[PDB]
Amino acid sequence: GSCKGRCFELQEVGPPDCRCDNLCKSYSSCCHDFDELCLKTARGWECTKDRCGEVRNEENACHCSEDCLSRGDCCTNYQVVCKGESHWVDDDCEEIKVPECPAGFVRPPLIIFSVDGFRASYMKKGSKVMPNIEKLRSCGTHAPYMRPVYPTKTFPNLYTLATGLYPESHGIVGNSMYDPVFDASFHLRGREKFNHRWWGGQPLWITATKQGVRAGTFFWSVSIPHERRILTILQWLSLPDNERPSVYAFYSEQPDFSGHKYGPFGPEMTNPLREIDKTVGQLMDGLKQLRLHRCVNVIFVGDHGMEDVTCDRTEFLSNYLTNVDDITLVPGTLGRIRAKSYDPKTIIAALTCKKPDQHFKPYMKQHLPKRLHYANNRRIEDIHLLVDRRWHVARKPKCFFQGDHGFDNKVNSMQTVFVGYGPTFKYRTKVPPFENIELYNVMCDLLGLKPAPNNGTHGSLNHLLRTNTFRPTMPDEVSRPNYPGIMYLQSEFDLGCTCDELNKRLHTKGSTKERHLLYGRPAVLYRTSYDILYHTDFESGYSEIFLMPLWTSYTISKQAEVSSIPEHLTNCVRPDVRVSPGFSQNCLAYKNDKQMSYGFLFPPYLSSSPEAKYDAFLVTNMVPMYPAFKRVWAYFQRVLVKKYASERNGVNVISGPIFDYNYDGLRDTEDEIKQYVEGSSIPVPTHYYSIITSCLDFTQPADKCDGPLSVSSFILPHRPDNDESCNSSEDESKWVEELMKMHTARVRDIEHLTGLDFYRKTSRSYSEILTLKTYLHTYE
Ligand SMILES: *[C@@H]1O[C@H](CO)[C@@H](O[C@@H]2O[C@H](CO)[C@@H](O[C@@H]3O[C@H](CO[C@H]4O[C@H](CO)[C@@H](O)[C@H](O)[C@@H]4O)[C@@H](O)[C@H](O)[C@@H]3O)[C@H](O)[C@H]2NC(C)=O)[C@H](O)[C@H]1NC(C)=O
Ligand SMILES: CN(c1nc(-c2ccc(F)cc2)cs1)c1c(CCNC(=O)c2ccc3[nH]c(=O)oc3c2)nc2ccc(C3CCN(S(C)(=O)=O)CC3)nn12
Ligand SMILES: [Ca+2]
Ligand SMILES: [Zn+2]
Ligand SMILES: [Zn+2]
Repeated sequence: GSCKGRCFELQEVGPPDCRCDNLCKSYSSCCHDFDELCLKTARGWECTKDRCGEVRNEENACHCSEDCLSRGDCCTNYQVVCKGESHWVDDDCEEIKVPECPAGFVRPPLIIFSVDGFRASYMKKGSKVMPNIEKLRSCGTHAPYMRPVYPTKTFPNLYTLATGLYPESHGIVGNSMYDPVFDASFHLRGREKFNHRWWGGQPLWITATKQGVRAGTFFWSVSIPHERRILTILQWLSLPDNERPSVYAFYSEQPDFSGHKYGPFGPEMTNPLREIDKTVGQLMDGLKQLRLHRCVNVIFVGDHGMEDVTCDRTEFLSNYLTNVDDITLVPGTLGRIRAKSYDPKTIIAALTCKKPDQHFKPYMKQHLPKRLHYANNRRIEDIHLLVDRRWHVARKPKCFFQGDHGFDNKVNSMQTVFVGYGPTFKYRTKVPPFENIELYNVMCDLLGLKPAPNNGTHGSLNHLLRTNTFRPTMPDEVSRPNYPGIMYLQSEFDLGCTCDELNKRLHTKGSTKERHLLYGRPAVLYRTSYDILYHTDFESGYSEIFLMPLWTSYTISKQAEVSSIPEHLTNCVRPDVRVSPGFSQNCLAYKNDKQMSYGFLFPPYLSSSPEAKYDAFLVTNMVPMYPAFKRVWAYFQRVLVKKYASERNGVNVISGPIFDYNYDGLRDTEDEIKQYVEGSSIPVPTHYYSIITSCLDFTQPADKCDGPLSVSSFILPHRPDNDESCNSSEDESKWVEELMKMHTARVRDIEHLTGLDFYRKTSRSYSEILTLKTYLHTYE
């Protein structure tokens, strides 16, 4: 019943046996002598000239003896003080082309150094405040920042780091949660969070174990000091090959904790940060003693950022809801609302655009921006509040706290850090910002593990690594397009559409692709049947199942001209002579549908001539749109496409419908579609997307780009009102573009939602294209 020889053992035991592992305290299950033998502090964590060559005294926190290296329990500065060696930080960056490991090491180990609440902008503090972290960043591979998941809270983000999955898929949807199946709640404080039932997916430590790669315990009882956590990792690395883990995690509650008290603005954040840097230097000094500093891959990574949030900036739901004791609220930098043991429609309405200075917005979770991927889990309440940065929402009525996090993950203040350092990482390399969902695959790559299915795009971060085992390959196209000729007469069509001889070579099976499909046809990766339709100004992939385009592709040059829709073509809808009446929409559906109207994917505002404009009124270019949404879409088409073309030296636009009625972020099947236009087989999209591509080199036009591409995309909610936009009663120039920015999207998001694969034909490497597809334009 003792921890003698068992401190931070990788075994777990009992009862009636008592434990000595990293989490024995959190279960109050340690042996009588744990704190004595395992949580030692005597003589601190640094050697002194005095202690060099001491006979081992087991009561010291760490040792300065000749045997200390054999056990890996030296003070981290032992060789510096007692062998005339240099601190790691004081050594010059030297490139590590190959892993340089002690005898018996079969792979380079991975150490994940996770820091809680470490905002990206903290890195600017410099080698003055943080020399060790600055060396890792400079010598190794780093990003300017790493995007967390939503909500930007510890437990969702740390588990996303571990699994490569969105909170909705791994299950840890918040620091606080209620699961209606368990009829139980998850809390930061308590033992409940230790129950495995909450934790889905497959975290790295499990992935590694299943594939015969031993893992260190990632979790550390809060009582264990950081120096001890580092020393434990170093002792573990000192173990024989058949006991030694290949993957380790250190975790620090800082600088988060100080961020809460001080805020990210505090000049007093420097001390916390300097502590962290010290811990890093201890780790690197430690590795250097053990001859592991050119062997181990080190990842320095945060879980989220920190914002200035004071208790005076608090919205109270009681000031909006007159029935506030009928609801439970997960409060703070977000809101999640639920009935206590109640009508969500009147709740939302009562929370919508009530006050000028309203610092939150209510959403049914399916209406939240799709980039957040925050809906598909029974643990996520139907009603959600997006709270403005710097604010809080509480249920009912100086501060102790001055900082917090949890906000929308595109907010600057929420951004966090990534540094990769070691033989497998690149030397002195800066990489673009990326999302934390991508890291799991990398960590698997760094350990030679086959990753479990996750939300990362494997390959999109190959550019971080000197050597990558994984080679991404484009998916095979499943459905082939038809390329139909003019194979129907006008008189054959009876659609119910009003619209006021010519030599017919019109549906130009030529020139179009070259000027309107710049990056290849989208591959359809599901089994369906569709037709490629050509026109002077646009090309489309028309679905015969959904009776509208899956994608509409067109290029608008810098100097493109914008025209209006004439009075005589306002209600013009024309039949296509390449597609049968049966596989066409009809106007009667819309004239019968009191709520639903129609718009066009290719805009009639950007036709290249009066003649070409008639093709924009084809029934095959038509899609169901609520009047409310047409305000948005029309403004996009008439004003904003032109503006983007003007700013970016031409744009290629790929627009289309999205069906996600079950809000799983994935292309609906026909069966999952829950709304059609009245009395028709024509489905109503939940969203409309556009992918706006151009040359990164803006001195080259979009259609004549010889190099990297620039992308911006959105997934607009197809809503019957504009209640989401509080200034929607004003001119569209005052609110539409802001709505679109809120609903910015990765191409990869659109791919999940459509089952299309974009950018198949380019001059760029496929891994670069994966990077392009993972890009998110944030407007922050
Ligand atoms: C983010 O990545 C997630 C993981 O790849 C994606 O979730 C997966 O989504 C698919 C399709 O909806 C599901 O596939 C079905 O799986 C069932 C049962 O097998 C799996 O069951 C559990 C579910 O928790 C899973 O964890 C196990 O690994 C099992 O393999 C099959 O019977 C069906 O035929 C079908 O294949 C996956 O279950 C699901 N996995 C997880 C872990 O969520 C998610 O779609 C991605 N999100 C986006 C937006 O792309
Ligand atoms: C989730 N988590 C931890 N994750 C890692 C980790 C993950 C991936 C990496 F690449 C590196 C490291 C290490 S520890 C975790 C924690 C962290 C504790 N924080 C807080 O309590 C906290 C900190 C700051 C906050 N600010 C704020 O507003 O709220 C804050 C909260 N604690 C625990 C406890 C238990 C677990 C479980 C994970 C799942 N396993 S399982 C079933 O897979 O074996 C069980 C343990 N987990 N955890
Ligand atoms: Ca779906
Ligand atoms: Zn955190
Ligand atoms: Zn915090």
